[PDB]
Amino acid sequence: HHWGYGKHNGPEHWHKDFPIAKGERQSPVDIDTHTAKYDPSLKPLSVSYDQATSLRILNNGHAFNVEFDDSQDKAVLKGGPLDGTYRLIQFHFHWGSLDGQGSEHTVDKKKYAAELHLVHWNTKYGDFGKAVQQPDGLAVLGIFLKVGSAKPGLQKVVDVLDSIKTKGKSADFTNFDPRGLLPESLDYWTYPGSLTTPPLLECVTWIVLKEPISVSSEQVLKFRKLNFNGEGEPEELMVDNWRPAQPLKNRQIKASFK
Ligand SMILES: CCCCNC(=O)c1ccc(S(N)(=O)=O)cc1
Ligand SMILES: [Zn+2]
Repeated sequence: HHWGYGKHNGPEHWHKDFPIAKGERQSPVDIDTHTAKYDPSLKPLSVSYDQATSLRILNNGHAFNVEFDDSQDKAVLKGGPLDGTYRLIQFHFHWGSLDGQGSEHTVDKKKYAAELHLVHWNTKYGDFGKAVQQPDGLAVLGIFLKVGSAKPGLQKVVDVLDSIKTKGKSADFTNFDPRGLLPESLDYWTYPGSLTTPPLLECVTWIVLKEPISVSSEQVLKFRKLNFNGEGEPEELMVDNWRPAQPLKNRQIKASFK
């Protein structure tokens, strides 16, 4: 009863209620590494999460979000292609029904099993709801997950998923340190794009890390046991909650590394 990922309300249908779906700066995209241009003027990213204050985890019927206190300049992203300071508000993942699909961005048409999105908003706009109406309002740090060794820093998220199995369940989720979800390198590609879910607003500077993190098959299985439906309703497993690659059109993807 609204948009989703099924055959009847999935990404190919979104344009009917969100005509920006066919706009000029939609996300995600395929990152063609033979075409992305190294840009030695790009600055190093500064990811400052030491004071991050997580609050809550919520199943919103499309994914689960871990939300942070963003009332002050605690956990912020600066530098790289960005001007000024972007505050962390929430992170979530997109993932597949099988290990060979699930990421939203692709790298040379390669799909990863999942992708983490750490969502931040530009403090010059005062609040998140103002920021999404601006073309430089958000910065989303995207990180690929490949199936491999377990990620210790993810285990606290995987352990709480039982408690938010269905749409509209939430649980207290404090003292969670998002630093534990970062790879070793912060090398990245960057391009101007959009939210990858309705309302698909064209307000995001994408920063996509080159190095994936590794998660175990038991960890990603736990994501796949979540439900899109609410309690009581017919069970629909929360899998394949990814939007496919959208045309790059007149954009250039920049690499921070050569
Ligand atoms: C008004 C916005 C309400 C829907 N909300 C979002 O806040 C949103 C944030 C990040 C993404 S994503 N997947 O591109 O990181 C998509 C959507
Ligand atoms: Zn996302």
